[PDB]
Amino acid sequence: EHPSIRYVAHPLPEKINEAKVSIKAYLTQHERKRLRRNRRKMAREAREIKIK
RNA sequence: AUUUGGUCAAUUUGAAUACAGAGAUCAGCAGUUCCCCUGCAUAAGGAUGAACCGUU
Repeated sequence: EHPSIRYVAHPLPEKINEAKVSIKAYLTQHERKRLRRNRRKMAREAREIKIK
């Protein structure tokens, strides 16, 4: 009686606090190139405007 | 045997003015892409050095 034979326990499964390591999203070479092209282009444009 | 291939435009007109029709040439530098070298940063990843003992 003091420990019941009848019941089956389903105790709370303790979830471990997994540290969210934000994933290093990489770039394709092409993507990188595009980025380089665009930022640089923008800079150039700015220079032109700020020199014209 | 004859003849067409033959109308300057433009402007001022209500034929005159025009007269063929209105930038060139030489030279820098930067950017764009790709490559190579060099220095720095960023990540990652090595390799290695340095006397001598440490911490409740």
